[PDB]
Amino acid sequence: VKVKFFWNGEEKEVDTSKIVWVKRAGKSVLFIYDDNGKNGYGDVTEKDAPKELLDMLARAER
Amino acid sequence: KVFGRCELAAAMKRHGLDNYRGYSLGNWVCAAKFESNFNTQATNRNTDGSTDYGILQINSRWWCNDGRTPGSRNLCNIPCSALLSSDITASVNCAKKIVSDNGMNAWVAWRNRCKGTDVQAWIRGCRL
Repeated sequence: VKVKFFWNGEEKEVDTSKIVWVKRAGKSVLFIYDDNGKNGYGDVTEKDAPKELLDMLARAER
Repeated sequence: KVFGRCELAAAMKRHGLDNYRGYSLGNWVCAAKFESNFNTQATNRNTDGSTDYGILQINSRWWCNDGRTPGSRNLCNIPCSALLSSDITASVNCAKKIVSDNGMNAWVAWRNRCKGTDVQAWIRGCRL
């Protein structure tokens, strides 16, 4: 599944299979992904988040 | 300050990183090696406009304020310059927040160079 989000004004898409770290911040979900062997960053609102990403956050939150 | 390997190990142990969130001391040492080469003053711009700071290369988007990163959350409530000190306290405390919501997967150097390896090798020979 893709996570569609804007980052530096510009439209990004990241596969959830590349996400390695997830955190809730208010009404947003922060995530780090493997970007061809470097860290990439993003965020999306919890209401816009694909359920696959919400699943990752739920697993992290125990 | 450029720490020696065992010098850093001892400092990280005193700061409570050994087994912090289940990560044994060598994980932290190994991550510092590959993030910063043990140099507290290391800084590196990310292509997205953020910058990474200090011995653990902590990023300015979420953790610290550098004054020039859009959308800064400053979750560690510190200037990024605090992460460059010879005293590792600010970096350790910020690292603990990063891992307390998860793990060391936040660090590219840890994923790429440390995970799955004999990380206790990084603390062998050290007086701890």
